Amino acid sequence: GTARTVVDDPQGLFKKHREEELAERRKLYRWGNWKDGLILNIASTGIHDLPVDERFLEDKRIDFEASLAKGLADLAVKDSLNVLMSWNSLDSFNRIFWSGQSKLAERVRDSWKEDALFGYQFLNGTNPMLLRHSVELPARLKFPPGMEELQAQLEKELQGGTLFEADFSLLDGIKANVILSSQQYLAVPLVMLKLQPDGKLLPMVIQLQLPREGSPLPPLFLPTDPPMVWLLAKCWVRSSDFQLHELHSHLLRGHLMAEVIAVATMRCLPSIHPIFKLLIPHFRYTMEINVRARNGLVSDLGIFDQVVSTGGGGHVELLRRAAALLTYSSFCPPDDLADRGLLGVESSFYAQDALRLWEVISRYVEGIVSLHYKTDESVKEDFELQAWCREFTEIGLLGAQDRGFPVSLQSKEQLCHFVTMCIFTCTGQHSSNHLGQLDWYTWVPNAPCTMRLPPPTTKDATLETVMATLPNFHQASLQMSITWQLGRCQPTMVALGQHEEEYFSGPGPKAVLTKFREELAALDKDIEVRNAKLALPYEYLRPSRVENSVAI
Ligand SMILES: CCCCCCCCCCC#CCOCc1ccc(CCC(=O)O)cc1
Ligand SMILES: [Fe+2]
Ligand SMILES: [K+]
Repeated sequence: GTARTVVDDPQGLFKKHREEELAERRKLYRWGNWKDGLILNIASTGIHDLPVDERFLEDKRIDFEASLAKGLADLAVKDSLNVLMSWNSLDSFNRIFWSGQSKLAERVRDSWKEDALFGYQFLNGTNPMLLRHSVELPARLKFPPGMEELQAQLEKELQGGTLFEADFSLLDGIKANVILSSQQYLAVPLVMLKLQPDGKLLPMVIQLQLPREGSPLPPLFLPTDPPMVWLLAKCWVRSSDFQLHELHSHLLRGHLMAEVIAVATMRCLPSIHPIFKLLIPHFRYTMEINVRARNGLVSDLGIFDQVVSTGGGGHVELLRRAAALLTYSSFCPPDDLADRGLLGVESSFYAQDALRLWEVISRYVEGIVSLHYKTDESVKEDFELQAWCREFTEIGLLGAQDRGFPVSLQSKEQLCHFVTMCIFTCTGQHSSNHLGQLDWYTWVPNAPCTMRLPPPTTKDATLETVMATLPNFHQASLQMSITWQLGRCQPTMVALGQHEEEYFSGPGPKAVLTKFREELAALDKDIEVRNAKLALPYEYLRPSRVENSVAI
């Protein structure tokens, strides 16, 4: 039917039906709280408890299960051969790098030791969310004696506007896992990088640990250190990026935020509501995938506990600390990118595509909003909308109005912005953090799920040190299995905009959708043409690859 807000219905012709639907919604979709301090989730002990309309269809259920089975059968074969052999060379990781890898993963296996490939991933790799433009040297970067030349190169880049940083201080104080009684280890690194005129982003220095007042300074690793020393330092930043990417950029910001959006929407916006109709398709499978994740991925004795250095509880502590710090602006590429100083960096394909995708969605949302809300007053008086943002910000996000989340929507502009934030969260925000796994994480030394020795406090690493720190064959194989499972071409995916159900009636909304689809296709083509000229195509925000919801 035609959508109708409560403002559209002063005689209450649809009041009883919408009120009855919301009362049933609020019984079926209740808030749960998997861990103290985390943003809230759907209340459901496991997948069998979920409302029926949230369950995987058969095709998705078969796909998700069978793909685990295949990943686990491959892990069994890998492990059965590797126990019979030595594991004493970086070439040992070849033995687990089976056929069927993506073209980009084959490039990573070839080039992972290149400093330019290490730096490239901060712009356009699996985790584009951490890098920030530097306007001063961080207070933690303290120089041991003899490093005057480093200090001058850092000053030249800073004066030229070309100094960037990746600071992993969220890992400070996080407890590391113990796996089959062997201690795992975490670092708390900082990497300073230079942006070159040709677009390359090069690491200048790495510090692995925070200085401690009563202690000698951490060493500063440099690209001129002995090859294994600098390699080990880089591996440690890569292992640290795996932890903050998967937990903060991917789980919290993609998956868990999309679930908060979904639950608050189910609880407050009835099916006759235009903004329900606009949002719905973008929630597909989010609650079941997350329930599955809480019961097998990040659960006690789950994947993280089995193979990941933050596993065993530290991962939950990091989630609660990151949850307390989320800001609204960080979910909106125009604000996030300005704030991090990535706007205008021609080498950031993530920035260029994120901003364009945000605009195309913004136009679609504005289209639908203007069909149903003629004035700012018609937004202000929509009490379902007002209940909606409050439930989202106050209950779902544990009181986040001081971090920029809305508790009222008082204009069409505001409504459009917030809806746009919601749709981008469920789509591009996830795709850009999820799709890299297949290309960058299947070559395990490029993103070690764990580390088995403490980070070095000297410059004497050998290959033996590197092999003994890097994941063992089992940990590395399970990493490959799950990253393939999640990362691989999704046979049941719905691409952005391509949902088949018609929530809206009428030519009005149909025309806005047709235009969204046309603009998305034109953007996809423009990225495809840019990518044909690049050494490494940036694929993760192309509309043809961006999924319509968080489903995996
Ligand atoms: C060694 C770990 C490699 C993979 C790390 C991936 C972390 C992903 C973080 C964000 C997310 C999510 C949704 O989670 C998907 C999910 C759910 C259940 C399971 C366990 C059973 C199975 O693999 O089928 C794995 C993955
Ligand atoms: Fe995901
Ligand atoms: K209206």
